[PDB]
Amino acid sequence: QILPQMEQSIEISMLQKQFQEIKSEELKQDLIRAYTRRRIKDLANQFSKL
Amino acid sequence: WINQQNVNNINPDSIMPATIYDETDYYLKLHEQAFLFEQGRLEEMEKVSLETEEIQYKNSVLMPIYQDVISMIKHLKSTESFKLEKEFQAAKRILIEDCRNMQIEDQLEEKMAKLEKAFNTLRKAQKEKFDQPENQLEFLHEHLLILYNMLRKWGEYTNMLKIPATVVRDILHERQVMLEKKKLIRKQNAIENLMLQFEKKAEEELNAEFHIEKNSLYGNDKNAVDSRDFYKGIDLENVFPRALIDNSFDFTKLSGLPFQNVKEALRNEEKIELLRGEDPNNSPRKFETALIVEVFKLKSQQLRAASLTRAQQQKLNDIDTLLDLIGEIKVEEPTFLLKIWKNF
Amino acid sequence: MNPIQFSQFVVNSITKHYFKEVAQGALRPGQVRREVKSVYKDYNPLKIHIFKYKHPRMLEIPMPGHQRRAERVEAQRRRNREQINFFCRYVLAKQGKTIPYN
Amino acid sequence: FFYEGYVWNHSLNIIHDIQLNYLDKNSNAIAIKYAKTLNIMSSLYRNLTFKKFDFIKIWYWYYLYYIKNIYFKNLINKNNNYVFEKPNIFVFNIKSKQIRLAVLTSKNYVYNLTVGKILSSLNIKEKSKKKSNKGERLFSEYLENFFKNKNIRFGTKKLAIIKLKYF
Amino acid sequence: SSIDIRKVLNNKYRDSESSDFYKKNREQLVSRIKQDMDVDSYTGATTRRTQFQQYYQDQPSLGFVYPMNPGRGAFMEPDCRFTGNDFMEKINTHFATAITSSYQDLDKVVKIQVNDSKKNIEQNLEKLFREKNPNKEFNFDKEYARYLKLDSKKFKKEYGYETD
Amino acid sequence: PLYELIVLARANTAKATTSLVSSVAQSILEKGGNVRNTTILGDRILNRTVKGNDDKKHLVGRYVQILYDGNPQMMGQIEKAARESNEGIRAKTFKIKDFYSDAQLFRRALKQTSPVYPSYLNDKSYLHQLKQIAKK
Amino acid sequence: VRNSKAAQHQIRSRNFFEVDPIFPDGKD
Amino acid sequence: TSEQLRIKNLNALKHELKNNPLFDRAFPEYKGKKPETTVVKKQEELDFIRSLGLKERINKNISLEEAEHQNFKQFVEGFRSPSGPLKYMDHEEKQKINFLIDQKLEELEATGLTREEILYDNPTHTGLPLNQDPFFQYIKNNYTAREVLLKPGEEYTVQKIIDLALRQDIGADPSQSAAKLKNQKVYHASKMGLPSSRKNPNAFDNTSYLGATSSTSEHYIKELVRPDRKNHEIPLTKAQTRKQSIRKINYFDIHWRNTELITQFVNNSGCIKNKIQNRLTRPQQKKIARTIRLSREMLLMPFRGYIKPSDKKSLTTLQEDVENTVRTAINIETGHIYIKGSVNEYRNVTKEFENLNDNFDAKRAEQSKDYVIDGNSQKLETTEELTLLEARMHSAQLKEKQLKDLGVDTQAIREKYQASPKNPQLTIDNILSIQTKQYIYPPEFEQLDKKNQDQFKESFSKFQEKINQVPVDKFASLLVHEKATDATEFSNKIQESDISLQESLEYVNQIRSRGGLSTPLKI
Repeated sequence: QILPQMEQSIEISMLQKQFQEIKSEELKQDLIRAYTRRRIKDLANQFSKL
Repeated sequence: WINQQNVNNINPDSIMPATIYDETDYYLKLHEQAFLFEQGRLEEMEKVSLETEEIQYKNSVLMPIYQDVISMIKHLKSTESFKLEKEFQAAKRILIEDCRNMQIEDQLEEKMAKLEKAFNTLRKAQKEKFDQPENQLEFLHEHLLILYNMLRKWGEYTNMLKIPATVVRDILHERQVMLEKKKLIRKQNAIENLMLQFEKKAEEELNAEFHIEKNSLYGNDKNAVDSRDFYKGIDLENVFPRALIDNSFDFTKLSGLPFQNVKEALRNEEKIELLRGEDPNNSPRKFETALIVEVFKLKSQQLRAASLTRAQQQKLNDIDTLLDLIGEIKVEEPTFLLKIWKNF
Repeated sequence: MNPIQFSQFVVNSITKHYFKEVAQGALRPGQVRREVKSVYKDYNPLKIHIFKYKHPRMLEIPMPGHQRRAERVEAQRRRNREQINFFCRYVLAKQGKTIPYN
Repeated sequence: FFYEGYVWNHSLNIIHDIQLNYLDKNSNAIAIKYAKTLNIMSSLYRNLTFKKFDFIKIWYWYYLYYIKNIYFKNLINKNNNYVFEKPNIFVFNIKSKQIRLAVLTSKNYVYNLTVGKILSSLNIKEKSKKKSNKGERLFSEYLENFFKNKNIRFGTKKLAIIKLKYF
Repeated sequence: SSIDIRKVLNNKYRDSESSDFYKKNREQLVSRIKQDMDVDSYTGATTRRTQFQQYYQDQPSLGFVYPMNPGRGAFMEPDCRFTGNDFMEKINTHFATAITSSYQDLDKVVKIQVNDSKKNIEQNLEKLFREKNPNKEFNFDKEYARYLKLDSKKFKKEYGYETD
Repeated sequence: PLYELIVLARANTAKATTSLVSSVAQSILEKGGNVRNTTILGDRILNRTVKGNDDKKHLVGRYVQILYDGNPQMMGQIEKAARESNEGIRAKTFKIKDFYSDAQLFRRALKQTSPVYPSYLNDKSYLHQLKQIAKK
Repeated sequence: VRNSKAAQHQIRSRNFFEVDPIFPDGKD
Repeated sequence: TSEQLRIKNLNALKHELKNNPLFDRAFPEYKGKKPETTVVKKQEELDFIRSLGLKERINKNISLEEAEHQNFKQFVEGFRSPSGPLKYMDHEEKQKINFLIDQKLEELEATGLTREEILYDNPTHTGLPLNQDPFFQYIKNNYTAREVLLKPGEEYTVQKIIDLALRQDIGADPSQSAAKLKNQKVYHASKMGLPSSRKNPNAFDNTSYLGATSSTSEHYIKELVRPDRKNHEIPLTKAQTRKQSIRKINYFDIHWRNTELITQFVNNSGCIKNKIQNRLTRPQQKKIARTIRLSREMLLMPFRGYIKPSDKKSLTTLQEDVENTVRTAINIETGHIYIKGSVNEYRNVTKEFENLNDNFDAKRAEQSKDYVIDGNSQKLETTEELTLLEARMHSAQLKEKQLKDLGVDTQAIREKYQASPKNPQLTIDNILSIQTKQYIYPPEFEQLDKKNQDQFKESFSKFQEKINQVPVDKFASLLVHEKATDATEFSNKIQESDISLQESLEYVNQIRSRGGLSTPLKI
């Protein structure tokens, strides 16, 4: 419970700052969709466990 | 067609030329394939035709050569004349896009006519620099060494192609033999954990037993030099000369040749000529010529009448050697070479 | 039995019959049945008389005339199946329902 | 002593005298030993001649390289190296409702193996080999003991060509 | 925006010809264009490949070679001897002359590289015997037999490198 | 009319085939008829054993063409000749019309220009005239 | 030949008509 | 700026010598001023945010012949080239090349043709005109996009850029958003029926060209985990499955002597398929069944056993059976060989025919008839390009005199090493004299008639004048064409002009001043 709620507040604020300097809407929507892939693998490991 | 006349006078060449069973390795492949077809095995039958394991070894020899033959050609094509024609076209695109943007295009035909006139003033004016004995000789001394370096690489590229796979297979016996010599010198001196041991055995055995020569690909793991860590805390100004670095990045000039001099080139053929011929005189290798070797010799005969310095006479004596060498250098498959002259 | 007869056994095997050669020396489990069933599929079971049944009293042979009408009937039985193979799939894709593996 | 010696007769000029006989296909302990020697014969001739093709154009080198590949690659299967050994064969009949198996050993001997010969030893009814709910399994047990004897007739490098006739 | 006039003025509305829809009348137009031009100047040479959903389409521009040399016949003409033990008869024809003439030729090349450099051969060996046998005699023709009769192991220890 | 002939031929040197053709070519002309070409398809491994005239097994075979214009009553005796010969094993006849079409010709016409062939056979004036007659 | 395809010259390259586009971009 | 040039070149090597694992092939100009040097990668943890902007090392299965040319292209291609790598390339030279591209792209749009037609002379399908193709237009109008896929250590040429335009060989999207899909098979465009057919899930996908498209839940659920729910898709009617999967074949390419086609319609076991599994109509499935049942009987193709690649080899004359063994195929980009079966090796029979010369003098070539360097020539030489040979002949005849003036016995060598065109059958007695007689020489200039001596002289006189008119710079290019007897470059002609040089350069450099190009000319 406590880790991801602490992580998402971090993992997003580290990105919103990064989206600020950018003004294109192509990169913005690709980093998010890359962030999901890198976060879905986190769940793939959990289901491998018991 | 066969009359009653030519029933008995049938030439076998019209049916079966001599060249196949004499000048070609075709019937050989059938004899291996059928020899094994009776034995039952079928995988090897394919390999006689494909010969994958042998050709892959061959490409490792061919590619680094052919990687080098290109870069010489581009310098042979980067002369002042071609660079002009590249810029002849660049001017045209700049005329029109100005006539477009300025909306003045009716005037173009009167202007484009002036353009082509101007370059013909330049092209003739380009000769008047190269018509000099001074500038003429300086071009040849560099332009030809690049060529002579190329043609001998071309020989290496052509010799390696001719080599049949039977010859290639024997190296892959040597490599199997040379390792075991290097082994005996040394040997004299839960289910998942089992699975891992198979890999490390596979990885190490493969890399040594791998049937292809070392290239830019593999060999980088051996040297323990670590070029980065070697330089940490170094001022490279002191180590490397300030003049080398500047001419290095002068990419228009090629550098790193094997033979940068005439005398080094002559050492090459002499080491070659002894193996080939018991007599370095009267060899049939000398009769070969071109038009281009012989025309420019006549020009060397006309300049040598004119006044010159000592060095310029020494350049004639350098160039006139390279002329005679090139005509004697056997060549091969210019049809395959035409395209390579065009593409690059 | 003889080495001369060996080659005559292998040559006859290639041309008239099927043939493999394993590289690793051993036989993977279930390698036989798959390689057999591939032939059972290439040959139509639905046209060869042996491949319908095992028991010989079903493999007893009628008249040809009595057999042609059987082909008409069984052919029609398939068409009813081939449609319901399409129907139930068609419906499930409309209801959008799912079958959990677990 | 090739250093001090000038032109001399080669010891291998004798071979022109003897009628060389074509080698049979079943010998491969010998074929391999040509290659080990001849690969040395050419290795120096290449490293010295720098792999140049002009020295290979003459016929007998090219004729020889094509002969390495044959005497080098085993003429018997890859799986053997020494000498021919008559691979074994296994043959199942299936149109027999009874299970069967016939062997062609590496020697001339032949096995006739059936469910009955096992069940002849055990004095059971005439009906069980058809259902074979035991005969299927007694056969599987019979095969295990059939190899524990470690018979010679199979061969050192044991081979097999399994076959299935009917459906 | 993104719009010019010259594209409008240079345009001229017309009616459709057969080329726009009908292949044969169109392909007759295409061939009349390709005669003058050469694709390889625009693209060099390559695997001219184009890829639809999962479908490719190839017409590479390569360089073809046909290497041929009269020695490559190997006397292997088809004479019914493709297989059977009659095959190996076809190999053992020249299997005598081919061996012998080879062994003739190493002895030519080896001797020529030894005759031309006997001096260095004499000098390079003696320098090594000194480090092994300092301040002593060196009978070349006698000690040269120890360069050979040694086994591969002992040859390494004295000489530092291995050959046979 | 024009009938194409095909043969299984035991692969031998060029002499055995020329003997085979020269025998067949006279068997036709002895009766009447012509012969339009004599060519060769290719040697390959055969999928199945074959008995020749030697009561011998074979797995390698040579295909041949013998195009001829002749009677339909004559073809049968020609099939026997090949099947009776020593080089030939099997035979069969055909009837065709793609002969003297485009693709059956241009491949046959650029046949001379193959690098595998020699050069003394290449007569370039032949192809030049062969073009100018083969044009629409 | 390994890759054979018949020239269906009856087929016409340009559609003489319009259609609702299948795979549009945006929502215009 | 001269001070800056050093600040660049000094720091340039710092960038290279840290990042190039292959500096020796890059700058082999010096070897002893440094050891043999490489660069080594090391494992690293990764920030959970910053690495999102990274890209993958590979999307595909790469063969060995590609890896060398890719690493070579990565580092050494530009370091050895004249213009240099794209990294340290000036704006002016990049701008010059950019005009020549634009001058070529519009010539293609001027035709109104499509992409596939320009490349292919018997195209299966035809796509878009280039006025409408977005990719081609995107390249034409933006210069930076030309440089993206071109690697930094690569050369910036015209040909490489036009390749992307006329063929979009780009692979998958190696974003960290895409899904790495495993099964991606790529069949030929003749096995297809209607292009509207459903999407093979097993085979290659169009979604891989952009990760933002394959960023759907279905793709992430596929590769990263296992499924738990069976999701049903709508099926097709038995009619619609066929109608999508109809194939059509030329009736004339049906004959039994072409197994490349016929074996496509038989199972692995060797049993004929139905029309449906064959993807065919009724009559075309008849005309093939006759050919199989006939080709089974001529023993090209088996009755009952497994199909073999030897059986897949279509039949034809010895030449196309023999040459295809002798025919080794090489890329001109890359010297490696294509293994047989790994490439479509191409030949238009009709074009080679029509490409021949409609003008020919057989008498004029009788001199050079016996003389030949290559095996045979598929070319029917012109009058001009015949003169080049007769001058090559004159040249080799001159050096025989040059050597004979120094004492060489010319007749002695021509008896030992001269190779006749007609060579009889090879035997144990004939092979040593003929393998020594490999060389092909001209005849003596002495043993000739005057007209045979005149033509070899006059032929030499023509080309001697042209090379005087041709400048000196392109020495080698003439020598490349001089072998293969191409006379185009030899055909040069400069026209007169009344304009002065000052009027010229003042006019040209003025023009170039508008597009950039502050650097004037110097001739």
